Amino acid sequence: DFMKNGKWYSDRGIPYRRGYLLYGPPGSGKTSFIQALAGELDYNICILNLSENNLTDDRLNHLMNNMPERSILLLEDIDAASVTFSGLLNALDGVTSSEETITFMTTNHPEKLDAAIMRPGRIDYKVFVGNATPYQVEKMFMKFYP
Amino acid sequence: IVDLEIQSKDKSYAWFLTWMAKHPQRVSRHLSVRTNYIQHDNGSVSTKFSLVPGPGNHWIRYKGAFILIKRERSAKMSPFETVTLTTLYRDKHLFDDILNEAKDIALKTTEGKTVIYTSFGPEWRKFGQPKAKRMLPSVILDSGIKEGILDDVYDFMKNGKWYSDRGIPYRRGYLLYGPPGSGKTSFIQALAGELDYNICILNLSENNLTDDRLNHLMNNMPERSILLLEDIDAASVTFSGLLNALDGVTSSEETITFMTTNHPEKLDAAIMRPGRIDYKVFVGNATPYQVEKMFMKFYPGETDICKKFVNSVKELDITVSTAQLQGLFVMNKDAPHDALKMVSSLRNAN
Amino acid sequence: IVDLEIQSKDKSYAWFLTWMAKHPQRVSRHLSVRTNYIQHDNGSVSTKFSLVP
Ligand SMILES: Nc1ncnc2c1ncn2[C@@H]1O[C@H](COP(=O)(O)OP(=O)(O)OP(O)(O)=S)[C@@H](O)[C@H]1O
Ligand SMILES: Nc1ncnc2c1ncn2[C@@H]1O[C@H](COP(=O)(O)OP(=O)(O)OP(O)(O)=S)[C@@H](O)[C@H]1O
Repeated sequence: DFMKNGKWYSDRGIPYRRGYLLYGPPGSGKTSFIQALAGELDYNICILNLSENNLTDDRLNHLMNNMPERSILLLEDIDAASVTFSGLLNALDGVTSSEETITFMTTNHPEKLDAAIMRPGRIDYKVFVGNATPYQVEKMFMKFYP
Repeated sequence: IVDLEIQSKDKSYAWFLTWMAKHPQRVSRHLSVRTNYIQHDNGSVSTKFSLVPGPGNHWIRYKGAFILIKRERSAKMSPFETVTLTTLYRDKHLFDDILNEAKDIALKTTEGKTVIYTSFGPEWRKFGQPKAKRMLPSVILDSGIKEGILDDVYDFMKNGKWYSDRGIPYRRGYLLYGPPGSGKTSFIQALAGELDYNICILNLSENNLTDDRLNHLMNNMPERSILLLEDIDAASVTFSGLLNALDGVTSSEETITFMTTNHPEKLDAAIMRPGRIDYKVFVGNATPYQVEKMFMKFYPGETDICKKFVNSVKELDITVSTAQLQGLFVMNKDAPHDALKMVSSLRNAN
Repeated sequence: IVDLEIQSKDKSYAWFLTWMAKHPQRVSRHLSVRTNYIQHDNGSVSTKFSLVP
């Protein structure tokens, strides 16, 4: 729906940018699902590590603005947080924020994240990739033992 | 018998390069390649290229004048490093003409857009391609806030000499404090687009920033621009240096600055002085007026459905933000009934 | 038969540059460009330039 409705965002003056969050326990299939969705859309993942010390706010903004086309931004363990909190917030949703980009975030400790980062404008969709459930167990068994 | 000119690292430099590139009488003896992806809307996407001229000697027959051009880099280059352009001919009465045509090409691109400038050392530069204007009616705020701010800004811009005659610095500062996702920065964008000004975003938490660099940046801003300080409560810059820069001897003139916070309580009294922050506005959470007008914006014509939606929102008794409403309407795109059904989703936050 | 002088990074340096710039007998064989915005008060605003030597 987001990818198809391109002009609809512009006609109503919204930034054509969306962000997804997949929070859950470890080994729940989060990053695997990121890989699979990127493959399904034929997009290229642009992994980014914010805990990188040499990273700076200007470098961050340039990187998120000069991404290769047909790509998905990935921020594994966004709860880890030279980058600044305000700089990150403005980069995700702000004047310097880019356009026509999809970003995916993952955590095991969503409680650490504040309210501003979890704003709908920055994290539009949030999903709980929880532990295994009987449906998941059954379907995994069929996958491995058809 | 011949005359020449040099320029490097200047506003006209890129304008000049674009003007040379488009020109059909180019006799470029050295070429380059610029690869780019072409998007055929949602129909398809493919990759293409453009043979930008390379460094070396190039001839142009500009309306009866055989002009030679020379592009060369410094010893090295992608950190900033000087690149210069030269142009050779006897008569200069076509020189300014070429420069004006390059200006026109530059103006064409920045027609319905708002340029954004960023701080890189003691001077600014454009950040990325320009973005389309965020028209003010798209920005839904509480009653009278937008009108009051616009009236204040127009009064300030128009009354230029009045400040000087009475010995006041012709500089004004606005503050928009409120919860996240309340439309602050969106309103900044919209006002900048309405005035046709260019935002010069500045991050003070930047460690490499210094007081002298700060003063130079706020004094060498491009004209017809608005300074923006997102999250001024974040605070190598010094408190006294910032205070003097905003309102002090070294402070510039004929500038408009906008500040935003979610924690105005952190700010001290001196920074909130009227001379530095003349106007302060509370961009609070959504109110029934804002909810209604947002619904009309996203679902025009749906009046009764709006009435039921606002009644349900009131009955929910939640401190819903404007961005939450935008997200809900985006989920239920062109589906007012679905938005009414999912109205209960706003209550949850985690 | 001829005499000379040097100066660099001095109070008179910029003063000297301005004096050379205004002078009408300049035979400047090398030129530059200085772009600046001209404000016609509140009536209008436009961008112009000056070919500094
Ligand atoms: N839902 C799932 N579907 C398929 N394979 C899964 C799933 N969950 C776990 N796995 C397998 O177990 C591995 C661990 O899960 P991952 O998705 O790699 O990590 P994750 O904990 O889900 O998220 P992060 O970002 O790695 S903490 C995967 O690489 C798969 O081999
Ligand atoms: N009053 C509003 N009018 C229009 N759109 C709004 C409004 N409030 C929120 N939005 C939407 O939700 C997003 C979040 O609001 P923003 O204005 O970007 O952030 P803000 O929290 O208001 O201020 P900062 O500086 O980002 S903390 C906007 O980009 C719009 O898409």
